[PDB]
Amino acid sequence: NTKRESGRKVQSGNINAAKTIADIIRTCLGPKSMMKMLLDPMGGIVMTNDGNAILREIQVQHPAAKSMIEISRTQDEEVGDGTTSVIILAGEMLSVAEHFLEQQMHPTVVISAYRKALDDMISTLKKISIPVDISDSDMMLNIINSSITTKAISRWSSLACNIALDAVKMVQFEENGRKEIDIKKYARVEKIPGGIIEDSCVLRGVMINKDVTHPRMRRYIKNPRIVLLDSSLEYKKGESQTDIEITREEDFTRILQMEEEYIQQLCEDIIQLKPDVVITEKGISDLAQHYLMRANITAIRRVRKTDNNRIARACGARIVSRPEELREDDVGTGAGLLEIKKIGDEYFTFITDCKDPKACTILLRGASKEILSEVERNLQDAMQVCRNVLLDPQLVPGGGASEMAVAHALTEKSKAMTGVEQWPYRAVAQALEVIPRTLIQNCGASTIRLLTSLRAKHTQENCETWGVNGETGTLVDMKELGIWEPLAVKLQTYKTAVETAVLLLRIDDIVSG
Amino acid sequence: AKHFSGLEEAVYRNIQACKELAQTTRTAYGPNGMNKMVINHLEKLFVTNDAATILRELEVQHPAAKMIVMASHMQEQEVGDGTNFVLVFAGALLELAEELLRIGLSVSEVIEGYEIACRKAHEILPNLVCCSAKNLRDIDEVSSLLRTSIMSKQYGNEVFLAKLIAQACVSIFPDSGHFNVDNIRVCKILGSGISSSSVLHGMVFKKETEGDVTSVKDAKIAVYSCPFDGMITETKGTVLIKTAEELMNFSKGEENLMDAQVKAIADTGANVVVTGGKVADMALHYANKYNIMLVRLNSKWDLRRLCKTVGATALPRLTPPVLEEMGHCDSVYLSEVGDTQVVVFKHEKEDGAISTIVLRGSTDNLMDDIERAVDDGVNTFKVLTRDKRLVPGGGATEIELAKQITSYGETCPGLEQYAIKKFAEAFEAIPRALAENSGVKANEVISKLYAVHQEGNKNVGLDIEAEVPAVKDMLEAGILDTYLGKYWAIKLATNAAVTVLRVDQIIMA
Amino acid sequence: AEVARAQAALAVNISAARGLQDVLRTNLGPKGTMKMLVSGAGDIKLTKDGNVLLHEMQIQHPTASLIAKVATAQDDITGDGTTSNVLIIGELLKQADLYISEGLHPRIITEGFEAAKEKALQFLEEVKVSREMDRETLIDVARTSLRTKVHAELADVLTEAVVDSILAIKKQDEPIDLFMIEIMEMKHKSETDTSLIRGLVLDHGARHPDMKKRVEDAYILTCNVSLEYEKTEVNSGFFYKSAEEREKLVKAERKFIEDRVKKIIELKRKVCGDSDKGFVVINQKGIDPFSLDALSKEGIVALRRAKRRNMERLTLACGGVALNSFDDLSPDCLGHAGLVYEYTLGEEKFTFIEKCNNPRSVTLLIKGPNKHTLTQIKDAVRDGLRAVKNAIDDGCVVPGAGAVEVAMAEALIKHKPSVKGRAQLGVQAFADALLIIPKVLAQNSGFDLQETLVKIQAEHSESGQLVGVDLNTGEPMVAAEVGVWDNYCVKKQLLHSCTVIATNILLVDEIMR
Repeated sequence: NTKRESGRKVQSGNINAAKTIADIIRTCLGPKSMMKMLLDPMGGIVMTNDGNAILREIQVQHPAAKSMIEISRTQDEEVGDGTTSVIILAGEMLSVAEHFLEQQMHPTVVISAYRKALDDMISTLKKISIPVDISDSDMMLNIINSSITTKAISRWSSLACNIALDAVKMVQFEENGRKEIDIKKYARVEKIPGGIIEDSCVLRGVMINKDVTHPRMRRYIKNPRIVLLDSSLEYKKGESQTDIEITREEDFTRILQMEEEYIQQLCEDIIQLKPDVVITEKGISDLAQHYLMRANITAIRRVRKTDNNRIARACGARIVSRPEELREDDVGTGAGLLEIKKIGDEYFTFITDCKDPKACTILLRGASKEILSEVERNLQDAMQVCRNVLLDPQLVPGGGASEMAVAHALTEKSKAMTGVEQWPYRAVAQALEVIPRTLIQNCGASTIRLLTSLRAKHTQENCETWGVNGETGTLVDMKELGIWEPLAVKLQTYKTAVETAVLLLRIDDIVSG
Repeated sequence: AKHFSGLEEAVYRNIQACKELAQTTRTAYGPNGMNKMVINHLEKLFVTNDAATILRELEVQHPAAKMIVMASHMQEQEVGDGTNFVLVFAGALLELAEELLRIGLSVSEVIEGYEIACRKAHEILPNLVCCSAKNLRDIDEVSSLLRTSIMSKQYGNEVFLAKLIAQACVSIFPDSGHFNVDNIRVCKILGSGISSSSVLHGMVFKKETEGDVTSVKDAKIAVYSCPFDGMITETKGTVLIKTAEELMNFSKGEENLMDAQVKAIADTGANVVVTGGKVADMALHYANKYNIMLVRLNSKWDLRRLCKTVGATALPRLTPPVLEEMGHCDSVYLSEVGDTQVVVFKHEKEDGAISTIVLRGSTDNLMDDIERAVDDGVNTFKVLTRDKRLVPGGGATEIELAKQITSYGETCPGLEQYAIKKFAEAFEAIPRALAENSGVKANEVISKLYAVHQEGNKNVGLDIEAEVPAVKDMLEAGILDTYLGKYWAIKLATNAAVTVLRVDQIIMA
Repeated sequence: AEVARAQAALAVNISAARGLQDVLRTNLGPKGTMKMLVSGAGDIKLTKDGNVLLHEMQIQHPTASLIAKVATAQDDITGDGTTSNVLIIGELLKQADLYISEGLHPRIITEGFEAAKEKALQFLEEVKVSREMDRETLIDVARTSLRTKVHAELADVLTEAVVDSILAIKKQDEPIDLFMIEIMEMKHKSETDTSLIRGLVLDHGARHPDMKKRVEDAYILTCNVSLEYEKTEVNSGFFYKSAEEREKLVKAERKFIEDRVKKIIELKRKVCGDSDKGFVVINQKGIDPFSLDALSKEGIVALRRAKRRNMERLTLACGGVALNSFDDLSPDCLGHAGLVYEYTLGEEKFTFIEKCNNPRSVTLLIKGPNKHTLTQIKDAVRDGLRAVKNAIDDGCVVPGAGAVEVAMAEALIKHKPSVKGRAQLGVQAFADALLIIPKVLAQNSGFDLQETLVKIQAEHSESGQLVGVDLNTGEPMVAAEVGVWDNYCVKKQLLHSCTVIATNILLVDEIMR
């Protein structure tokens, strides 16, 4: 309707949410790890190192709290992790500068500061980003188990990283998009219930769990050939329209029978032609696929073009109307293996597909069905490191001095870059030093003076590579600490965070409706 | 039940149980009680000096009382008196320990003092057992034997009931030596006097009894809840109200319908056809014309009564009774039972196991009072079948144990010392439950009973000689308890109170 | 919505933790009492079992969540330590809270707990000795096991029947009993009693004079889909709908009866001779009076109402096979019970299938006239067996009754952790949390807890004499002496759930609402 709002009132409510968002997770983030509990209206506890959980589960505070879960999922998609980082970084960067600078009163000179610190981030990152080799799955393994240990898991760090190493390489887009930026669709993650890591097979390709649902279907055939419709399924999907009588019990049934009988004869047209796979993208019927499974023809049914398309190239299956009808072939082998591997009686067909676009659905195994999810998450952010290190072998040592690594270089440029912008630049110079100091405040001692000594150690000795240990609070080498921080993650979390701050800096009025 | 807390149940709910439990004995227990009006969800005045009844007549608002209420009931089960005991005695147990708390004595500690003493009691108990008397064919020995139990639970006539109540249980099984939990099903009939109450046996239907006696000697019945109102599954009883002509016509068919009915029962044979259901006119007069005995409007009770004695099953369907469904009695006959004419069956040589004492009076409370009393007599009969042991009436018996129990407590010490001597106090409340029911003080009595000093004939009963507290010889008085009943009495009361002593307060989700 | 922050977020947690925990100290050891929890059923539950009252009815708390979590497994793992698992953390917390009350990190105070539990688990591993599967050796444990679970006289009265149950094991591998638990319940004239029977017993039988009392050669026909049908393994339909239909339905039943009893009697005729050998059909529904009589004159022992679970242990005891029909059958499927007996105690007819080919089972007939009795005296059985089985299931056992308690506390030497006071403080609340076991026992009696406890240390501060609170008198004893001994599963496992949940407290630094 007719409405207007003002400035700091709308600006502080940002921080009011943004701060609380930033709060408990910074004790949860890093080696120091805490539970963010929610009391349900239902009365239940929900205990997380993740904010989005407790956030989503509860009343949404409109300006800030609605903004960050988005940029969280923005960030959660980017490298796979760092929602916690973005949401705390922004609110952090949104706090001390603003009112200070907004009592000095200006949006814009603050805005340019977001970039410069984000730029002062970039350079000294990629300056102090330590190249770690992808030629070594080791120099991936050292950094890949490093980012699977982020909070609570040193356990699945061993297995899930193993699965992630060459998978990321094996992960491909279908453009030959490389594969360093690779997504978790082309990395695809499906945890397979039951089994164990001893049962774990390394699937660097995709599992098609549609492939073998029953032993009747083709199994342990090196590479399939997927015949898509068009001839081997001739075209009648219909029915002969027999009469109906509400009196008889049988007349309701016989009409539905005549609908499936034609695909039954389409799947019969398949038997003689003898594919090993028939992909039916329109699909088949219930009694029809029995006919399919007669000839040892596995049916991939009601499946999209692209699942087949990727799998076809992945599984090395041609694309044809009919084995006696020739446009020739798509691919005979994209897959150096076809594995049909079952836990329970449902066959999960795991087909390792070399550098294929595929899904790269990578077989992961927990000690049970449930902890597979964390393994997957341990496998996800393990791919994060790989895709990071495949992207940039440069990444930064960590344990938190990376967050200082910008912070004091800012202090120098506040005195160097200057202008009146130094004041935003100096006011944003402060934001990056609370987070490690919080890890060290979780340690206590003097988390303050240590950080000043770190701030010394920053310019004195090392900005990040020789850092502070988060669970300790001593001067440490973040390389020798062995905690490695992906370079791109820094490029992501900070960037993503400054923007919602610029965002919630930009909007001083929110009308409802 | 209780979200409540704060050390409540122990210091608090336990005595309130005793509150609820007291005066339901202490003025209700003795040679007599003193009436307690009760109005159930069935709204009528119920005078109960019987522990079991008034308890169940009240509805437990405690977890506390909820436990020991059964300890008094199980006594009526196990004994037939000493139920008011559990009210007072177990009520007199824990309120002692209420001090021990403020004395600073724990629960698990002082229980032991109460725990070991029931044994010491059960060990003292055989001592003061005074002679014994058993003849299951004695009405006289059992009359005075049923006295003590009816006394506590009856303000009505003690002796003439003892003559009636020790009649039936002795009379229904003349042999006895085998006695049924229910060996007497009294036929409660209002009218005349409580003295007109008499002793008959077998089964009685006070219910409407019709047709005619064609055999007073032979009693054969198919017990039925089936209506002869036109309920039969042989043919289809179908009443047609759609037109008045239809109503008149089925009544004509009803004659031959009832000809398919009370015929079919006496086809298997029958005299009374026991009808828990209804009988319409053309059916009634037919069975009157068929000259079968129809006892009509039989309720489930007389069924449940009669269903057990003959071994036949009340059928809501009308069929010719199978061997299982046709009952026989010794004799079925119309006699005024307490001088009111109703049919009275006979089961004695039938194997008996049901006596019908007509319970009478000009009000139900007369018929209900003895109803409270007679079962105690029915009860102590089996208590007699179990032990012949006579231990004298209440209030003489307790002082002898207590004095020892006190000196036992003297030999007890360790912090349960007086916790035993507390148990020694739970004794004197029983003669006090007589003295309070009488209106004088047991301290005097206790003074006297330890003045006279001997223990087990010395007690005051409910008396007008109780103006001044005046001791009588319980064994001699014709007030005759037994070892078991006391041994039962002490047990549950010692059982239920020490475990509700072990309770904590209730946490609730 | 509402966020609880910092020490406010801490308070109600530790507040609802320790206080409700403090509610429960009437118990835990024979000097403990029963505790009354009336559930929504109006049921009177007077219990010394900690595992019990948690889930039944507990004042609403978010803290009521994790407590129900841990002590569940405590009854699951051991069966005891559950009444124990309550009183550890509050002590630990009340002591630990100080350091936080003194402004020290739940983080660092966590880390002394974890560090200290080792040397006690070590101490547990150290202070234990192998306490052999000998029943008498288990008695002393079963004596004491039920004590920490329930009242002595109840802990005692079961100890007879208890170890006998675990004595009949086949070298079964379980820490607990499954089949050794056959719960028969009778309304009794003795509140606490239990009739211990070897092997399975059937809930109800069918007695007939011609029906053989004790059948030494018993070919067991398990039976189902009863006489109301005619040679059918499927239960057919009935018409009781109309008063006329009820009449015409039940007459044919005789013939349906006649078939099966016939099929029964001639099944005896095959295998048993005519009456020459004893025989048992077990009709797990009612037995119709004809066949009740007609099988009885046959020589068959026809059993009314065995449960489907009675059915389960049935054919294993006799080593035979179950049948859902009454009908002529391969003799192998008839199970041979070296004893089939039927015992009628009061109303209930207890079939004794004895000389069980698998004595995997024994039978406990639970007694009481009263529910709460019948309720509770069953309860002690169920936990204690599980507990006591650990004494046989583990040849190793470890002293109860406080003997070991003051030892690790003395041996802990809290200054020996010198690193910060991360460990050195968290070990302090630890030796405190250790001694709550003697505390409540020394507590519940006269004196104090300490007043006796301080003896126990100073007593065992004379080292090598393992002294603890005499279970009932709240005063010193050496628990190794009498054999009063808590399971190797009791004491070893207990610290685990204790350390983790109090840590879970410390890892929750925030609870949103």
